[PDB]
Amino acid sequence: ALLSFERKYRVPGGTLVGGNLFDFWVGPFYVGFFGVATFFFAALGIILIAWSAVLQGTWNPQLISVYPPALEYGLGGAPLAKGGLWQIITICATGAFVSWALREVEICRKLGIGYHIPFAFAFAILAYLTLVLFRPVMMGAWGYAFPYGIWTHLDWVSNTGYTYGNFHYNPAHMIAISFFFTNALALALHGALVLSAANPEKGKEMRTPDHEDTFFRDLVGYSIGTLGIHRLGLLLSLSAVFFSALCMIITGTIWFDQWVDWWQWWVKLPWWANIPGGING
Amino acid sequence: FDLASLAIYSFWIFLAGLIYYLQTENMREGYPLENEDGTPAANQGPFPLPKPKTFILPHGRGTLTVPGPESEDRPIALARTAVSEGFPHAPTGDPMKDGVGPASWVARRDLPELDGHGHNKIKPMKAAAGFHVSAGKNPIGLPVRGCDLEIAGKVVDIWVDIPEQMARFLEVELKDGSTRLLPMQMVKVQSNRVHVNALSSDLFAGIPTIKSPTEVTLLEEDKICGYVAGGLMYAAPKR
Amino acid sequence: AEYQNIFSQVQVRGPADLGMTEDVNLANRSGVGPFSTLLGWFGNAQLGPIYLGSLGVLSLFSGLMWFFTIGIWFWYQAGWNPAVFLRDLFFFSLEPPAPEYGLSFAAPLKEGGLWLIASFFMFVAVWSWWGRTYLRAQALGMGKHTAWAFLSAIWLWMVLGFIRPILMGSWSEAVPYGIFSHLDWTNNFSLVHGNLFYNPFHGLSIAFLYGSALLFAMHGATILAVSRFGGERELEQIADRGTAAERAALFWRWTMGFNATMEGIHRWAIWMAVLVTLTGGIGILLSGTVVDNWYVWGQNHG
Ligand code: BCL
Ligand code: BCL
Ligand SMILES: CC[C@H]1c2cc3[nH]c4c(c3C)C(=O)[C@H](C(=O)OC)c4c3nc(cc4[nH]c(cc(n2)[C@@H]1C)c(C(C)=O)c4C)[C@@H](C)[C@@H]3CCC(=O)OC/C=C(\C)CCC[C@H](C)CCC[C@H](C)CCCC(C)C
Ligand SMILES: CC[C@H]1c2cc3[nH]c4c(c3C)C(=O)[C@H](C(=O)OC)c4c3nc(cc4[nH]c(cc(n2)[C@@H]1C)c(C(C)=O)c4C)[C@@H](C)[C@@H]3CCC(=O)OC/C=C(\C)CCC[C@H](C)CCC[C@H](C)CCCC(C)C
Ligand SMILES: COC1=C(OC)C(=O)C(C/C=C(\C)CC/C=C(\C)CC/C=C(\C)CC/C=C(\C)CC/C=C(/C)CC/C=C(\C)CC/C=C(/C)CC/C=C(/C)CC/C=C(\C)CCC=C(C)C)=C(C)C1=O
Ligand SMILES: COC1=C(OC)C(=O)C(C/C=C(\C)CC/C=C(\C)CC/C=C(\C)CC/C=C(\C)CC/C=C(\C)CC/C=C(\C)CC/C=C(/C)CC/C=C(/C)CC/C=C(\C)CCC=C(C)C)=C(C)C1=O
Ligand SMILES: COC(C)(C)C/C=C/C(C)=C/C=C/C(C)=C/C=C/C(C)=C/C=C\C=C(C)\C=C\C=C(/C)CC/C=C(\C)CCC=C(C)C
Ligand SMILES: CCCCCCCCCCCC[N+](C)(C)[O-]
Ligand SMILES: CCCCCCCCCCCC[N+](C)(C)[O-]
Ligand SMILES: CCCCCCCCCCCC[N+](C)(C)[O-]
Ligand SMILES: CCCCCCCCCCCC[N+](C)(C)[O-]
Ligand SMILES: CCCCCCCCCCCC[N+](C)(C)[O-]
Ligand SMILES: CCCCCCCCCCCC[N+](C)(C)[O-]
Ligand SMILES: CCCC[C@H](O)[C@H](O)CO
Ligand SMILES: [Cl-]
Ligand SMILES: [Fe+3]
Ligand SMILES: [K+]
Ligand SMILES: [K+]
Repeated sequence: ALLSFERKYRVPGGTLVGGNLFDFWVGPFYVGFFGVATFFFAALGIILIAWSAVLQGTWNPQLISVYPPALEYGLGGAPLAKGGLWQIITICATGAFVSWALREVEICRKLGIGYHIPFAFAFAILAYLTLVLFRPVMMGAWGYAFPYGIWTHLDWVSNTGYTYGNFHYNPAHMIAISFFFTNALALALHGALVLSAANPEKGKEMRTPDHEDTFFRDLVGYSIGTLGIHRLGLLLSLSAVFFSALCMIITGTIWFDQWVDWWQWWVKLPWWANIPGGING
Repeated sequence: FDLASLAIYSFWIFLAGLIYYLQTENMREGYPLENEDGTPAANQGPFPLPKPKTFILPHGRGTLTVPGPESEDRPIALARTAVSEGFPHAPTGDPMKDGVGPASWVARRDLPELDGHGHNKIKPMKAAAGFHVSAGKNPIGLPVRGCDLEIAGKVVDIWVDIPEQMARFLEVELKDGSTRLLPMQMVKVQSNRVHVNALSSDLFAGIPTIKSPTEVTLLEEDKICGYVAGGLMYAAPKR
Repeated sequence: AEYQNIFSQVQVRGPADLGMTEDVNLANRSGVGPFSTLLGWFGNAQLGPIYLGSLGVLSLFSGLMWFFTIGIWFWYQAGWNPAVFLRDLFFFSLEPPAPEYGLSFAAPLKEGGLWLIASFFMFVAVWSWWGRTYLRAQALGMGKHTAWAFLSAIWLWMVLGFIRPILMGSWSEAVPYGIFSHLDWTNNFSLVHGNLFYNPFHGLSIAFLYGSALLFAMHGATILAVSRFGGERELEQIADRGTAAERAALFWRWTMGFNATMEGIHRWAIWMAVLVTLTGGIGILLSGTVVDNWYVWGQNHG
């Protein structure tokens, strides 16, 4: 079935691979060569998770967990039941995500729109890969990656973070969190502002973007404007994920001690290092 | 008992209701779903259409009530390429001219968007009192080049959003002395030219023209923007 | 190359926009500030005017008093030494009363009293600012979505510094004013309650936080992607759907099988955001009051 206005857009064209061969839809979904690739990778991955489930002895989705090879395997391959499935499943995941992005590109091409969406998605993919590929490779073992389990992955987060003390002290992590909190603030404000203009007081005419600028100028002395706010959301989100990947790629590689101690470079600057008073004298 | 268990159970009931509500609010346009021939689809999904809401439009423009009867309100020059659902529909003529595919336009109202004071929101800069270029390369005067690397015209003004103070279109004069509007988002202002990847020089003539030289209607904007974006797919041939 | 509309190529400027009047008392609006060409590459160049009535003055005064109360305490801790002040800036902290003081206001200034004074000023600043968000919208005839959204943030703040400490029976439970010290508080809060990863409202708060970045990345990207069709003129796309809104919908329909509308994406947006702090405040409020240990709790529930 189609949206009422959809048919006019369902023209041939825009594919990156295969010409017309996979240029079609299943229901609402566009297929494309990358729809087929996504299906193959996702399916194989899911099948291999199920086999891992069988080798672990459970079907409970809150218990199924696929762990990377132990640290002793380094960056080699491991027997399938002892990290190899994780390795193949990670190949499937990466294949599925990149395929999903490229399918998104084929959709943008058919629709005549910018490529901003899959470009944004690529930041998420690169954060994933920082955790499962780049960081482990720099650290010298697949076993530094996170396991694929709903709860066991949180175990990895807590264990990894406390390896460096309170992870809050990672300065890149502080920036990342600030972007995440700022992004949610901006999302709440943006959704609120547009709804407050589109749904004004009872019986009143819809407001205009002029009213939106006015409201913000009145409240804080500045309005970023209707184009700006979308630029801003996109930047805040992607900056958050860039600084997340950054905060982890430096952890265990260039800095591997307690993060709290990083801050001593500042306290110990010679012009004030020895001055009495304060918390540090 | 447990108050935390009550809270988490309650929250999940709440969230299910919230998602149901949000999905139905998002069916205020485009539904009911249709077959490829425009008749109503047999399967509409498990979410029903929401009760209608009415937006009161400013400046005597009336109301919008949604959901309501959906109609394209324009001919669509496409035909099936298969004997079953789910395949592309091929243009029956020139898709740029007919406005299908990525060249598509919507039958918006053939009046200009107005600001909060009821004045036209988008005006040529020459008619916008006090407006001027304030930073960046001023495009007025520059030749305009298409993807065939040939010059199609010259920039004779910028059309500005008055309330949001922003460049929205370039007005480009063609060899015959007429002008067209190009979306700012589809042009690249360089030191010695403005380059337009989407169109080859010989497609500038066919950009939909505006009915009045100092204003642009939402319908006209949609035809102009659609045609220009459609060039990315269709400027192709050549020769 | 292809222009992506992340920064503008050409800026235009006209007379300062003094804004819509509606029922606003214009006597309380400032003149305009300066225009910033730097800002103008990314958003609007114009600074000001700002509205400042009696409530806004009270709110700024009170907020400044909060900041300066913490700040003078910092100077005090610095032994009034500017070099030490900069050196140890993130280590200073204005801390609440010790537990033995309960909820009384009898702690000496240097042992909790100043924390209470500062907190009092913060309470007035934030709630008067809340009042502003409501009244500024009202004066323009707008709905009150911002004031309602802001109240979700206010809920977590209030739980942290006011409701939970009162329910626990002491101000010692509240958050100190300091950069490192409030991070140390957060870590300790989790350790003491059995690891917040086991608190289902924390996991939800994280799903919404991450989800807010997913969604604003989706939505910002989408609107920029259809800006070549006027996509960011969202109010008029709501009133008179155009090919921007149709291409946006269909990108997502074709990608993931369903889509939004130009108005409704803003409802998904406002809820994804507010649910961060709504679920978060519930999770914190139950901690120690109803649930001492989330690991333990999760062994008997879910
Ligand atoms: C005790 C634990 C430590 C700690 C240790 C760590 C560790 C360890 C890490 C973080 C990371 C992060 N932490 Mg920290 N952190 C702590 C305290 C906090 C606090 C807080 C309030 O106290 C906050 C706000 C944060 C915030 C953050 C973020 C900056 C960052 C997580 C987001 C991210 O990477 O996204 C990036 C997004 C992704 C990885 C998602 C990728 C999605 C992929 C591409 C697509 C998936 C598709 C899916 C399979 C589809 C399924 C089917 C469909 C749904 C149908 N931490 C404490 C102190 N923190 C992480 C980080 O920065 O990672 C890079 C990280 O590894
Ligand atoms: C070791 C640390 C513990 C932990 C301890 C805590 C604690 C403790 C808390 C959180 C909370 C949260 N944590 Mg945790 N957290 C951990 C691990 C993580 C990880 C991770 C990847 O490991 C992540 C992603 C998170 C993520 C999150 C967030 C979802 C949530 C905060 C939402 C928010 O917006 O707050 C930010 C928003 C606010 C604080 C609202 C502020 C609003 C007020 C009104 C603003 C006033 C402004 C003021 C006047 C100043 C004005 C200045 C201006 C310039 C004018 N945590 C580990 C397990 N986490 C919070 C929560 O809700 O938990 C349930 C919380 O209390
Ligand atoms: C860069 C900023 C943020 C971002 C952006 C973003 N995400 C996106 C997009 C964008 C712009 C999309 O276009 C795309 C989309 O289609 O969204 C609807 C997407 C997407 N973000 C998603 C999820 C997601 N994004 C997240 C984060 C973020 N996404 C960032 C914060 C997170 C987290 C944890 O924060 C998650 C879970 C998906 C909804 C969607 C991608 C869909 C996709 O890739 O589909 C193809 C793949 C499959 C259908 C399944 C693959 C199955 C695997 C082969 C096996 C499983 C392996 C997996 C590693 C196991 C993990 C277990 C866990 C318990 C740890
Ligand atoms: C719903 C979830 C999210 C959210 C929502 C939200 N926040 C909001 C709103 C909404 C909807 C508003 O309407 C309101 C607002 O007005 O935004 C513009 C607000 C707000 N959220 C704010 C902060 C904030 N929000 C946060 C978080 C969030 N807010 C969530 C993620 C956070 C954190 C920690 O994540 C912070 C710090 C404020 C910008 C604003 C509320 C302002 C307020 O109450 O102000 C009273 C204080 C004053 C009037 C003056 C204070 C003075 C300064 C402390 C000193 C400045 C003096 C000096 C000369 C300059 C120094 C600057 C340095 C501090 C850098
Ligand atoms: C319909 O269309 C729409 C419009 O058009 C009509 C609009 O116009 C608008 C309106 C929109 C706007 C007006 C724009 C709003 C702006 C934002 C949401 C934020 C923009 C912010 C940024 C671009 C940058 C933020 C920076 C980040 C994330 C990196 C910072 C990293 C850090 C680690 C911060 C660390 C700070 C420290 C350590 C403090 C320094 C030390 C001290 C001792 C002083 C601390 C002081 C305090 C008072 C403590 C509290 C401190 C805070 C809160 C610090 C502030 C934090 C920052 C990160 C700056 C909307 C919504 C809209 O919809
Ligand atoms: C202003 O504007 C805007 C809009 O609009 C106006 C919008 O809308 C949106 C979008 C935003 C929303 C709608 C808001 C809600 C969104 C969120 C809260 C974000 C989070 C979203 C979700 C969690 C939903 C996630 C859903 C996903 C990722 C999709 C679900 C996916 C599947 C089931 C995968 C299916 C797809 C595939 C596999 C790719 C290709 C498709 C195929 C059908 C492949 C087929 C190929 C084959 C070879 C099939 C062969 C079959 C065989 C052999 C047999 C089958 C066997 C089986 C076992 C099945 C935004 C931002 C916006 O700003
Ligand atoms: C150059 O130096 C000067 C002095 C000029 C300026 C410098 C100032 C400085 C250095 C300021 C530093 C400020 C800092 C670092 C502030 C950090 C603040 C943080 C991180 C705060 C974090 C969390 C706070 C919370 C959650 C507070 C909640 C508080 C409330 C809910 C208030 C509750 C109210 C109470 C307890 C009072 C009750 C009394 C009545 C009557 C209701
Ligand atoms: C090594 C240099 C990397 C630069 C850092 C990138 C930060 C986040 C990028 C977001 C850019 C897109 N945006 C949102 C501005 O439009
Ligand atoms: C985490 C939030 C995910 C919410 C997803 C719910 C959306 C389902 C909508 C599908 C219906 C589309 N349809 C068939 C009516 O066209
Ligand atoms: C959220 C961003 C805050 C930006 C604050 C900008 C305030 C500028 C107000 C202009 C005041 C001009 N005046 C009155 C001093 O002449
Ligand atoms: C300590 C500051 C006090 C909070 C400020 C109160 C303003 C709330 C505005 C609500 C007004 C409602 N109504 C219908 C009378 O307009
Ligand atoms: C308005 C969008 C609604 C999005 C819904 C997202 C649900 C995420 C699932 C997280 C489960 C967390 N936990 C521990 C409570 O089970
Ligand atoms: C967190 C789980 C999110 C899953 C939502 C998946 C999107 C559903 C798409 C439904 C459209 C399928 N259709 C048209 C045949 O109904
Ligand atoms: C008492 C509950 C045990 C749960 C059970 O052992 C798991 O589902 C194993 O898959
Ligand atoms: Cl709502
Ligand atoms: Fe928007
Ligand atoms: K002029
Ligand atoms: K405990």
